[PDB]
Amino acid sequence: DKKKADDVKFAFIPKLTGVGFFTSGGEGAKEMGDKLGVQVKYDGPSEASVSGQVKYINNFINQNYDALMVSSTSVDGLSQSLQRAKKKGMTVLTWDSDVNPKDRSFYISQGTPDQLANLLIEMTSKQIGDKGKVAFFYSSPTVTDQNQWVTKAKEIIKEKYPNWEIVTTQYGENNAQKSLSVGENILKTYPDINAVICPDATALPAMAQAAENLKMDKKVVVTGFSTPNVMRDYVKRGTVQQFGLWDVKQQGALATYVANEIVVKGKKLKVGDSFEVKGIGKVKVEPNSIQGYDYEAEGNGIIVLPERVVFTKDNIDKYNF
Ligand SMILES: C[C@@]1(O)OC[C@H](O)C1(O)O
Ligand SMILES: [Cl-]
Repeated sequence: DKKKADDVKFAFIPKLTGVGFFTSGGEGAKEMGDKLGVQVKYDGPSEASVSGQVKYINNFINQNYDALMVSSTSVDGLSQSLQRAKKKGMTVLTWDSDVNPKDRSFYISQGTPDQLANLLIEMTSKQIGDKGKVAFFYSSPTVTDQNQWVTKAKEIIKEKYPNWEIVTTQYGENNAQKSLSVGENILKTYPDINAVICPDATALPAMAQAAENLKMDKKVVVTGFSTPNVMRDYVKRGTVQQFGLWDVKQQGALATYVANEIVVKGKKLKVGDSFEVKGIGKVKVEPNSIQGYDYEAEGNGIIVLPERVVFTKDNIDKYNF
């Protein structure tokens, strides 16, 4: 091995704290840290901003952390600080939301844009059919992950659902209050809207709540991505019939596991490599091209979760995160 477990520390950084998705991801990363005998600190800003993330990243670098695992608010905004981390000899991973691939080594991904876009579209089309007015409602027009998925989803919709119109795209800024206001405004301005597609953990519950507040629940289809602990009662009331995610606790755990392989065990992971992690399953390192990127380099790539999850009333109580 390259190191001893007790001498290392890893930083697990969310887009922001105080959102169930991120708390649960952090719990998974920390639990795996405990299982491996390595220290993992979960911390980040309380609002989603590039400058906030840069401040935390700089602090972790300056405290001589061995690895950073970040879900990014930006494609390029973290580049300078992540490059500084790499130069210091730190291992830089992303999870959830990627950065420019040259600025990290591995991205621990919940799925490709095609996988996730097809999920959003299929969950919607099962409920509204091939004709309707739809809106997209998510965090921000610049965040890496959601824009990768939505760009793909819009491409698929234009071709495969020519009788859908995307009437609007709105942003809730990872903020519950803003998201509720925006969601209510969608219903007030487009009272005949058929579905709102919400690939953001804050926008989706806000949209469900907006529908309930305005007595449009069960008239408008609301689907997207969020955590089951946040969505459970909306599903049981029937306001949301189905929505998607993936095991975010295992995602955080996988990030810690990979950091441990690299930093403690001294493994040199390459595209094409594969391994198994108990409680997660078999995973492999894929090229950056699976995300649409044009960059490849030795020891750089994407590790995708084996499965995603579609939650309905039939399985909502099978998941705790
Ligand atoms: C769950 C999600 O869609 O919302 C916040 C996360 O960063 C996410 O994965 O994009
Ligand atoms: Cl619905």
